[PDB]
Amino acid sequence: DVVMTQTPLSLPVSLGDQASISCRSSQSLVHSNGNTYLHWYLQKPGQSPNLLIYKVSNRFSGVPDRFSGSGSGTDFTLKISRVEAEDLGVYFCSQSTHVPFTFGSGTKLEIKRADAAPTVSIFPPSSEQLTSGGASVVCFLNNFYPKDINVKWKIDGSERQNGVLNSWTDQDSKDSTYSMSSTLTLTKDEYERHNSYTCEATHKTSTSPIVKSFNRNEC
Amino acid sequence: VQVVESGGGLVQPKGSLKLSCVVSGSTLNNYAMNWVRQAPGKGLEWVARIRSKSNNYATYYADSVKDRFTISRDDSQSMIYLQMNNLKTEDTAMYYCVTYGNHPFAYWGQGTLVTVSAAKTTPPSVYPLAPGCTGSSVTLGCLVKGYFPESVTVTWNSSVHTFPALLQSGLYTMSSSVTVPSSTWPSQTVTCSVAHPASSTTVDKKLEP
Repeated sequence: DVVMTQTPLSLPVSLGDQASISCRSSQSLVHSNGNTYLHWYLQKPGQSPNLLIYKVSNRFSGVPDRFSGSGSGTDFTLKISRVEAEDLGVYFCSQSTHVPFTFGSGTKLEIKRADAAPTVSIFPPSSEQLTSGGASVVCFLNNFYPKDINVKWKIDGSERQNGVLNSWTDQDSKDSTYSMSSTLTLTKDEYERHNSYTCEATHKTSTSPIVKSFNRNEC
Repeated sequence: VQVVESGGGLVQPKGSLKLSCVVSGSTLNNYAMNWVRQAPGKGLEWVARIRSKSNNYATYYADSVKDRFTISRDDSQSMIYLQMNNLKTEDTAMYYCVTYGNHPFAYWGQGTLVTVSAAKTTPPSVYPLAPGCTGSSVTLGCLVKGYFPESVTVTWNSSVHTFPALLQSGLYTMSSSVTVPSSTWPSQTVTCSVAHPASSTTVDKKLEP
């Protein structure tokens, strides 16, 4: 198991800028036959991977000459000359020198934009869901940049981990933002045992968490 | 010239499955073939490699699939197989067979999807997300909950966010948001229409203040 470490894991770029991605390996990728079996793949959204570069620096048939690969032994770099929109996706380095063949974790190439604070909405259990014996409490965290964000749920002031499921969208087509959904799922019974429900977000854009809550007893 | 994978589908834990992959034209069958897989929302995992006849059809395996998967082939069929047995939920992935004319891992097909679940088709529960308990915009949503298999569509009747689905103990849950000016809700009708074709379901949910 040769570990393949990509850096960065996320690369914000402006269209037309140069971008570089590094790939490092646990041990040397030079084979006994003298060849170095390190490759670069691009996977675009919805699509299967495309081979960009094989054996460190050999561009695949039709791969634009703005893509180049460099490095040796353990230390490799993919460089994109001027990033076009067609270039956006996840970049994977791969090694086929040692069995089992391994892959890097991927580097998402994404659009650089200005930071934006999220627009946070909280929603109480619907009466429909309550009839059925359950109670989902939902927070939308919409149109923020950059993508990193954590949400905390608090019930009557204490943090809660059980019943929380999170969902992040990909970078938006138009405004290059990111959105997120968070659901706390309780039983009707547990919901009716507590009153104060809070989703509490923290994001680059303020040092103070964004708090949204409601009280059950008032709904 | 290229590759077509087939054989995928829905199978139960402990089940077994045989995947096939066919080369195109050209004029050579002296080459090594691989299966690489990709779990939903995850990275690439190499699974197995078989060499050509001249290299004694040697086979190597990812430790995740050893003594459970057999990669094989038939040159007269121009065909590569993946014998998958003792299937587990974490084997859920798109399966790709991957090769090279003379340029390693070059040609990838579209794949075949393998879903290892013990779940039964399940209609979604569809819940309105309305506030509250004051501003320029108002955000609404629908919570689409506990369905199988995947493929739901929320149509709001564009500032829409469609959150990709998450696996919740065997079942899928997704949510969709809409944002409209306040001058338009609740003063007039906003509804999310949810279709789940596999259970023949179409819920129209009007959002009430």
